[PDB]
Amino acid sequence: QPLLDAVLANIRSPVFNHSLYRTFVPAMMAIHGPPIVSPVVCSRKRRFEEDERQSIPNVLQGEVARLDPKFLVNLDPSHCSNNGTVHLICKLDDKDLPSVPPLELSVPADYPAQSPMWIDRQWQYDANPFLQSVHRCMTSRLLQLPDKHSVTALLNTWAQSIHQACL
Amino acid sequence: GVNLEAFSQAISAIQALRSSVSRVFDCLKDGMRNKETLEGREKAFIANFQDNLHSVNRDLNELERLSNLVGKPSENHPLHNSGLLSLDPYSQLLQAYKWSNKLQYHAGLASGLLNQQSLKRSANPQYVDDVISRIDRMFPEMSIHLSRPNGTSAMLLVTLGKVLKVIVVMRSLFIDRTIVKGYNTEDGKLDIWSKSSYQVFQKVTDHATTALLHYQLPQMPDVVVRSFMTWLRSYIKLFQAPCQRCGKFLQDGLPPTWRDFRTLEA
Amino acid sequence: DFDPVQRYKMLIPQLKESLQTLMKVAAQNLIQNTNIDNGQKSSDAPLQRFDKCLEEFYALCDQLELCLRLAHECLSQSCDSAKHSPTLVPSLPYPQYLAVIKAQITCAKDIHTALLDCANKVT
Amino acid sequence: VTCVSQMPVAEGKSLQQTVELLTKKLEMLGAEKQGTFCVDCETYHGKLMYVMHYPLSCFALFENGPCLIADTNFDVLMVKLKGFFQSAKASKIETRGTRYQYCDFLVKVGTVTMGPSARGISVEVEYGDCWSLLLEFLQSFLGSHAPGAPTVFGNAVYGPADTMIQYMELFNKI
Repeated sequence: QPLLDAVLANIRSPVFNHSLYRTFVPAMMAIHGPPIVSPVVCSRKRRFEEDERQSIPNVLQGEVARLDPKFLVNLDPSHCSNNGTVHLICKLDDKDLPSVPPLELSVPADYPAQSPMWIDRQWQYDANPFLQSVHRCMTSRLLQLPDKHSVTALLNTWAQSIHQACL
Repeated sequence: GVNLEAFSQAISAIQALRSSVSRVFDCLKDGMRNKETLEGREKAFIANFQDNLHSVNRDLNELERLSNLVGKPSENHPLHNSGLLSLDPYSQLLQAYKWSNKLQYHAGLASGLLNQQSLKRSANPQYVDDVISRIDRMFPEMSIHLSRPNGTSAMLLVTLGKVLKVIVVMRSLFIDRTIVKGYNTEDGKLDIWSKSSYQVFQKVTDHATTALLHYQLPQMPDVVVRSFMTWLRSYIKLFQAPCQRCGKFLQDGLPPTWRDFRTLEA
Repeated sequence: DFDPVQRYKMLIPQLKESLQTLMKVAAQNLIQNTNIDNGQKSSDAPLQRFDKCLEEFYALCDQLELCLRLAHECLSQSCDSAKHSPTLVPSLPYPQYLAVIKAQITCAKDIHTALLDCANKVT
Repeated sequence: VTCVSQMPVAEGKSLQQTVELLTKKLEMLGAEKQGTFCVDCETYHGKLMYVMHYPLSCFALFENGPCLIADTNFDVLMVKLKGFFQSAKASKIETRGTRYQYCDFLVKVGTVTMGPSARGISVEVEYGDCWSLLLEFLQSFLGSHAPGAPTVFGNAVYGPADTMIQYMELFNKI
């Protein structure tokens, strides 16, 4: 109901801001009498330096941390400074039969995409009969993942397919 | 006599009104600090004004409470303050009252907190049963009576509002072996093992057995029986069923969490 | 010589009216100061102080808070002692009441002193 | 409890067709068969009769009825009470049907007593006043139903004769 102050403060468009001070500060300083209402001292040069200048996209680092001791990823001759940021060599060292490591070059780690690279498909999979069956079912299974994720999801799918087509 | 809560709420509302006026007139003492696109201070101004209006409305609503201040000038408190001037040389009585209230509340909270005690394990009287039964029967709408027909076994019987009486047997402590039966009973001249029902009180008997096996405390069986009785008292309505509909099945009841809902949903 | 509830009911609407007049005088003083400091002379009329209003509003708020605090303390100290003794004043004699109160205070003080001494002797 | 009976006048296919449809819906609900509990209540004069299953023909004529006479007690009493009541001209008929028991429940279909009548549904409850569960189960059975009118403002304590009073009211209503 007492919209008078509201409409006046809204009408007060001009740039000069000293009327509110001279109009209110006397009354408040008379009633409230703090010589230092905020006696804490504040003199701050906030930012000195904040950069490691050696970090790859941190989101990928989280996944490489969450990886199981069975998996292990690395880096090849890397076109992966900051944008691609990955084309790894993940050897699925586990209890069952081993295989050939894929590249899995992923996009920016924000991940509005997935990894799959499929580089060494040409000679590695056609050469062996078992490796040929490994690729077969694994492609069909990867054509099912809705928006797969780079390290954990794709690596686990690869291991599961490798140890499932093994039969 | 719940006027204390209303008075505390009114005190808080007045303090909030004062603080809101102070905040409004302290923020109005400062213009737009740094906008660089559009003065967003009008939003904070409108918010503070709406907060003042909210506090005024809260005070007006609390005005509806606090019906009347009764007489009884402090309820027999004046004995030496308003009494003889010799008697009040008096603050000892008020100090004792406040200290007793604080001690009671603090001990209650401490017990409720330390209920989860770190006791590793326990290693290194047919007279109080009637008293405990009477103390439990002192509750309203819980008319019970024990018979003890065979030996020291307390073959008591309960009935709250309906004809759904429960012949809950006992063993002079940690009462067990309960059987619920509705709308007629006691055949011959004693209790029975009938357990007959309409496929509904069978679930009630199962729940009661689960409860009897659930409230097994290491000591203090009186508190155990009191908790058992206040747990059983929740079966006086049978008109609620959260997480489902009212008639998901024939029956609906399992309140171990003091909220009965449809069975087969826990 | 009215009841605290009556004082509260008679103070609340005066409080609302004081708040309204406070907002009005604040708006008038602010618009006058702006017209006298930003634009042309238009408000050539004596305005109020806006301080003699806010001081009175704060006084009314504080007095209402004090009345409600007194009522709360009265009801609290009357409730806890009502559940500790029967009513007997012009069902019990006054000397017996005084002796019972003295014994109660003595027993509570003894319990507190024993507990404090034991807690101090524990360490 | 004591759930009153209604008189849903179904049409379109047939009365027997509607009865069969209701029975099919009840069977789809998951209710087994529990014998044919044909209820029978014949009016007389303002006397009445009752054969609701139970070897006790308890004619609740008026004043809430005694509902205690045996299956042959009230019958022999009325047979011996010749000349006292001379209003036997207006006869009265009775329905029949099946009786299912889903779980702590019962359903009874009231067919054509003398031939003109609707399919009178009737149900019961487990303990007893406690209409939330009754309505929640009735709504899942059909649509427009549940007139009500129980012995309200009584506390009786789950009056068993209330079913007989509802049956008499329904028979007088049609």
